Amino acid sequence: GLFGAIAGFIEGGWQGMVDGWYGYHHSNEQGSGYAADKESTQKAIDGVTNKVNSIIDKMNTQFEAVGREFNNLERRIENLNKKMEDGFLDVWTYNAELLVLMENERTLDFHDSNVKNLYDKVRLQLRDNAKELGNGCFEFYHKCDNECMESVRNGTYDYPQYSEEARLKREEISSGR
Amino acid sequence: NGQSGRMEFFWTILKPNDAINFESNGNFIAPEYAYKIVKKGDSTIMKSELEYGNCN
Ligand SMILES: *[C@@H]1O[C@H](CO)[C@@H](O[C@@H]2O[C@H](CO)[C@@H](O[C@H]3O[C@H](CO[C@H]4O[C@H](CO)[C@@H](O)[C@H](O)[C@@H]4O)[C@@H](O)[C@H](O[C@H]4O[C@H](CO)[C@@H](O)[C@H](O)[C@@H]4O)[C@@H]3O)[C@H](O)[C@H]2NC(C)=O)[C@H](O)[C@H]1NC(C)=O
Ligand SMILES: *[C@@H]1O[C@H](CO)[C@@H](O[C@@H]2O[C@H](CO)[C@@H](O[C@H]3O[C@H](CO)[C@@H](O)[C@H](O)[C@@H]3O)[C@H](O)[C@H]2NC(C)=O)[C@H](O)[C@H]1NC(C)=O
Repeated sequence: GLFGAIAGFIEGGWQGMVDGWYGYHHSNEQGSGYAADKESTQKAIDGVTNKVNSIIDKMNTQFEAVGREFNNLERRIENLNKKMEDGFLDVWTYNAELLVLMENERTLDFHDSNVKNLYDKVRLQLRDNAKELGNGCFEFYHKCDNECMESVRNGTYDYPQYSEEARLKREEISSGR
Repeated sequence: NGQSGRMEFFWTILKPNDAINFESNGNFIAPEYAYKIVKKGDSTIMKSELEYGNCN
């Protein structure tokens, strides 16, 4: 949307990743699989939850109509009472509806931001030890097993440790196969 | 309701330790019963055609 990630350069989401909003799909000799990023997902949940509570809470005091009665020669104050009470219902209705619309945009753009930032956490870790494919995926220039995958997902990926193996592969690729 | 006459009622809130004094000479419709304001609080007079529903 605004950040171009959700339904942008990553086109469509993963029906098969159920334990979070954002995460990883990895693929190597030992198989494949989905895995949620717990920390981003929790921050998102924390974020949206506080937001909804903040919306509920700010709308806590708000105009409350009261019935007042008037006789046949108090038509002017009866009208002023009506229009006044209606006047506030309209303001608050505007306030509620517009708040929902503006925050829905913020929420949807929030998620888009979270996915971009997660992708970029991986991107700036791997650098030229992996190849950016343009669709949300990285293809490694070196073998990365199940243990190595976990290190990437949690911030622990050691670049110097594989950097040697990567440069060797790029040389073969340059020869053309 | 068959009457061309009219009846006009009035009221006041008579504070504790205070008194109300009537005097009249005719056409007086006198009090018999009056209301102690036993407890005060939030309420409202709703306008609804419905009746009691056995619920809370
Ligand atoms: C509706 O009825 C109420 C109850 O009957 C009336 O309340 C009464 O008000 C009158 C004043 O109009 C009070 O009269 C006397 O007040 C004091 C006496 O104090 C008494 O009450 C005290 C309560 O704090 C006690 O601590 C005392 O010990 C005592 O029992 C005096 O200042 C007066 O006595 C002197 O003055 C009069 C002249 O005004 C003389 O005639 C007396 O002989 C004396 O010299 C007051 O008379 C009365 O106490 C009070 N009743 C109660 C139970 O408190 C109320 O006034 C009435 N409303 C109307 C509109 O009439
Ligand atoms: C992020 O997840 C990483 C993957 O679990 C983790 O790194 C791992 O931690 C230790 C390193 O001492 C190793 O865990 C053990 O795994 C095998 C089980 O068969 C043992 O035989 C090993 O001897 C070892 O003790 C992993 O090798 C290691 N993995 C990698 C890729 O380094 C990180 O610790 C996690 N990050 C944080 C902050 O905890």
